[PDB]
Amino acid sequence: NHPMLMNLLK
Amino acid sequence: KLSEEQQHIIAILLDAHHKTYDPTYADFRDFRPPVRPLSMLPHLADLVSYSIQKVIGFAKMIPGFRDLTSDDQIVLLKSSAIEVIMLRSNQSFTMDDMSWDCGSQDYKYDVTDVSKAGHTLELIEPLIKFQVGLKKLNLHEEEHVLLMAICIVSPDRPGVQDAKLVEAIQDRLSNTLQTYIRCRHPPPGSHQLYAKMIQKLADLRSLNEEHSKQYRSLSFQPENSMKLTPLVLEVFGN
Ligand SMILES: [O]C(=O)[C]OC1=[C][C]=C(C2345B678B9%10%11B6%12%13B96%14B%109%15B%1172B932B437B%1285B%1363C%14%1527C2=[C][C]=C(C([O])(C(F)(F)F)C(F)(F)F)[C]=[C]2)[C]=[C]1
Repeated sequence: NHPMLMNLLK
Repeated sequence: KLSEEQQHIIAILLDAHHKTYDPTYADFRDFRPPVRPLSMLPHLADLVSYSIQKVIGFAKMIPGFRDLTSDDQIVLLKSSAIEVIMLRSNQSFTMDDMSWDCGSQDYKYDVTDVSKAGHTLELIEPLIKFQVGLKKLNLHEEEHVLLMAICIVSPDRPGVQDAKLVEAIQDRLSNTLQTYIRCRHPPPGSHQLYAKMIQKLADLRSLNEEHSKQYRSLSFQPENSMKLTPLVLEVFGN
């Protein structure tokens, strides 16, 4: 759903 | 009145802002170049996408933020992204000519540049009035970074699941801000400063609403959506 937001949040 | 925990929170937020806001604007050379329709859309879309990454870095350092679920962190950042970007850009806004001065003539943005990205006076007029009113507040940097954190962690964002936890994190930040104004901001600048700052958050919610309206009309044209970035499409919508 939001893979780029999740990567930046990790 | 300012406890050591409250002083701890201010120190972290000041450091987080300094690690995510480059006052030299060096990275602006990596963007697609500005051209002065919608000639400014490639450059300003690259600017917003760049700033989204900085807003994410700042949010990760807010005390309590990483106690939320990833679903709650995503919805808070999706909803607040454009508001925090407008708030952060007050650091580059200048009253001398009502523009965002980012180091050079190539990276000075006036109202006509924003309209050359697809936006209308419906947004640009309240936006400029927001920048002027915020400048008139003459915030301490301590208050500027607290407002950024309070804006991100708001329990009434759409899609929030653990609003009780979001509310608890915000309350700890709001009490830090109210106590900071009380003990460190002298009168007459102190007068109703907390209420004036929450009014700016209300101004940002309205600006968020108008931006989303104009974004959807913009991105509905495939030739326009072609000029955006993949992160902008993920955050603001496809
Ligand atoms: O912060 C600093 O001091 C220096 O860095 C920055 C970062 C951002 C700004 C800006 B300021 B005017 B206010 B508007 B323009 B400038 B740019 B954003 B802030 B909003 C902004 C903007 C552009 C493009 C879109 C757009 O809607 C469009 F489609 F491209 F038009 C999308 F990008 F969101 F999609 C939305 C908003 C200024 C300085």
